[PDB]
Amino acid sequence: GSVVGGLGGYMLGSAMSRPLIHFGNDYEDRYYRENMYRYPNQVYYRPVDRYSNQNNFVHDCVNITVKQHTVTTTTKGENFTETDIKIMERVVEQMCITQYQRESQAYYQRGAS
Repeated sequence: GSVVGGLGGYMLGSAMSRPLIHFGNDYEDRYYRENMYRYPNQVYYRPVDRYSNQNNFVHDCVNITVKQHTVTTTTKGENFTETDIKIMERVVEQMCITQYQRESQAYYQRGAS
């Protein structure tokens, strides 16, 4: 069960097995394998309907998603180091973009130009 009278503001994404995005290091690639089961495999968004634009939309979906975990690490004194956050900083954005690439259809049809 879940009981979060704030995060019901956002919806849960498409979902993905182990999202491992190739940062192109060895260390940033391994550090994931360790805490894999502790990282979020998803991100938080809405279906392009109260939340619109791309540039600042991604900056805000990225922020509000990751914030809702990094504020949660600063609850106890964040075991998630800077380099643990910076992994997720990218992953959150990619999975925001990857969700948003589904909702191309709805945007294209509901506007044009």
